Amino acid sequence: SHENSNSATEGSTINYTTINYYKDSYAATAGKQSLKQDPDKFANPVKDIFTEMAAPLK
Amino acid sequence: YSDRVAQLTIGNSTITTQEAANIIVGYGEWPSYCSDSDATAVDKPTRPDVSVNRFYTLDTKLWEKSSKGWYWKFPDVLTETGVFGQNAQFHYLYRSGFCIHVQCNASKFHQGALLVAVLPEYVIGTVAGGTGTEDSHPPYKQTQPGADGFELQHPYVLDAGIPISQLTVCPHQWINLRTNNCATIIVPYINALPFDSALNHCNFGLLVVPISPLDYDQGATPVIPITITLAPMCSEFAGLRQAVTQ
Repeated sequence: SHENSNSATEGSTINYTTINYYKDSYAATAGKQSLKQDPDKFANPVKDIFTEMAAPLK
Repeated sequence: YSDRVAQLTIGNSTITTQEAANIIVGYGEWPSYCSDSDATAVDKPTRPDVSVNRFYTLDTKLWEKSSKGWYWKFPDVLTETGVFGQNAQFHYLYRSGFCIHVQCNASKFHQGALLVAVLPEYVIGTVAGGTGTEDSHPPYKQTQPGADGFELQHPYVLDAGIPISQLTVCPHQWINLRTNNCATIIVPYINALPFDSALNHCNFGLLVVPISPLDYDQGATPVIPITITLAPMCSEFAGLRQAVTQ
């Protein structure tokens, strides 16, 4: 069953590629990370989005 | 989509407006660069694009309750302004159309209507000694006022024997305080020549004149300013020389 899967980030969307020597995967390096962003989650959490070109209030 | 909300982006300039009338395209004809069949000069012209093709804020008159109206002569308005005027000085030949955005806003309890008009070859005449027996001519400061512009001697007659009663022939746009707060006129290069001096000749004249007087009660704002903004389109310059002025 490979090695232990006890990293804090286990089962997340993020795809890490890390280096480890011990059986417990939480002792591994921070490693290389996958670059994904989602600005709209915080910058545009409106219900009905209007276009850039559009007048928001009409 | 709406008709009165507009935005004008040219170069690094941007004008927004929420209470406007539709844009007038001059003589139903978009400004364009000069063809190789209309041109006659053999020089390869400079088309500086962004640096000179952009909005310029050159004047702001105060519309008082009893004003005769003002005018400006193009393109003498920019000759000392920006990097447009620099090209217009170092060169002999010039070609461009403009995007004039006259703007004036008040409350909903104000009233009055301006008349923005673009009259090509606006030649100015003088009061002939009051009696008519003097062939006097206007000074340089009247025919080529430039930045600050000039106040009309008489507004009825357009200082040329012609009546303002029929000025809405040439491309115009009203600024009626109860509906719009800005006018926008896009003119092409209007001339019988592919190029001209830009210093000696003035392609047209902007006539900002009120017909229905500004009025307001004893409210909290009596200072209502009209502001003139313009932007050269498809600018071309040829015949390079030393820097020459008025």
